[PDB]
Amino acid sequence: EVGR
Amino acid sequence: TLDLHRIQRDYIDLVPKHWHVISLSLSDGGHDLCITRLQAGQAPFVLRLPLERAVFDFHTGRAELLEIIKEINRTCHDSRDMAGEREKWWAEREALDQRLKELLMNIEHVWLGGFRGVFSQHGRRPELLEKFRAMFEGVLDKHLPSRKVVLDGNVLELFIGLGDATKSGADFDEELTDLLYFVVDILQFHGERNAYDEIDFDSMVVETMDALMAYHAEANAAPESDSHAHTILVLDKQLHVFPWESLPCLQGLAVSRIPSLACLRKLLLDRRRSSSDPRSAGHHAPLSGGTYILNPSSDLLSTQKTFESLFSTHLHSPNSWTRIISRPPTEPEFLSALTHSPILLYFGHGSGAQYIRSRNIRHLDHCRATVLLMGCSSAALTAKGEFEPSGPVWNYMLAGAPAVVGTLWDVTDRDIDRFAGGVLEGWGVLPEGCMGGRNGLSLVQAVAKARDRCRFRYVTAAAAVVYGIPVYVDVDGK
Repeated sequence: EVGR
Repeated sequence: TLDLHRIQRDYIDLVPKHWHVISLSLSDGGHDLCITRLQAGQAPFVLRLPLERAVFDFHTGRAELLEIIKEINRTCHDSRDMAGEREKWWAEREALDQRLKELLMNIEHVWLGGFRGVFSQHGRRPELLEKFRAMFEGVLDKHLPSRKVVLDGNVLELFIGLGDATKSGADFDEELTDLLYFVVDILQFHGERNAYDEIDFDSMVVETMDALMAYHAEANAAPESDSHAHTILVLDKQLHVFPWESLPCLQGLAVSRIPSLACLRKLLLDRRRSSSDPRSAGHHAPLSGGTYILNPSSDLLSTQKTFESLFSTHLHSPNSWTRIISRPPTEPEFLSALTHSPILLYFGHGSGAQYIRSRNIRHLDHCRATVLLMGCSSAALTAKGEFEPSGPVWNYMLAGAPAVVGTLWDVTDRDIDRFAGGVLEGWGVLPEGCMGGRNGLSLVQAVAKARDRCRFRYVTAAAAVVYGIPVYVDVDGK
């Protein structure tokens, strides 16, 4: 997952 | 007390009766949570709860919350950094999820305790209440000394609001104790004195619970139709950081926020009626002619993959939506979308403030758009967790946006997309089954249910909040  | 009734007349009596308004604020001391419950055609109810009545005061709760938030934020931004290490990152977030869950449990248990019923959306039933009143006053006569002062119905509604007393395994003993103390204090306050040690509280709990079982048995036999009840919170400046909506007692219920009663009143009077019933109470936004902004900074490839074909198929093609994909919107384009699109979807980093100035959201004649800001900390709370007049959301509210969905802290793309997809299906912007017929929940109801879609209810979903009033999608409207 990637931090938005 | 005089002032409050002016508020009832000029603001609350305009609010749909299936809605109720709860304001939360702190005492000057910080020692008390002040709760006001407001509903059109109802007497105002004012509650003042000392947090320490029973190691966990407000300063302590807020401090723990902010530290958790700090660590959560830290986890989103590491995400990339950790290259094996993947297992440890997940373990850290699940643990924070558990920490926040625990904090909210402790808040509901300690701060609210037996008063949690103030948040109850149950339909008021005068005939059943008069039965409960008679039985409860009987309880008082039987177990007190000074064996005259009569209780307001709103106080009795607190007992009712504890929940369905006939549920198998239901246990209201601490809550009931808590509320009985309250009643003794009110009596005491109004000239009926009673020593705590001379009351058999344990017997009163038993008789009161049986009285509540009698109430709910009758209530269950004859249940009223679905109210489409909504709660709207008015929060003191420092209370926006708390994910109230994710408390056990508000979890899954339709709850939004509003910056002020002035806001609320303006938005109600601006409501668009359906082209065509409790649903007619909400603002109605046509499905046709919306705008979506998807992956504006181009690096959210996973996110674009998730929604691009769906939005093309279901929005741009049949419903005349404006499409902005993997490029920043210019500021005039953003403003134009706000003026003309019934719905604006923002799937990017942060609040979108990198694309549109706050001062320019104020220059807008009217913000027509209902706005979904699917990004990190898009509610734009201060470092200290406060809701300030300069964030994007406050500006949308001043411009007249009917609702704004945003986040209280930072969130990952994958998990917020889960939430977002949930909102869109439930709201009726997308057809049922998309992410795996068209639904029609209010925006507020769709948000509350969509929290279920996240892997983390607290680390992710609890961040999600809505400012504004219930909005329904009007599929054939224009």
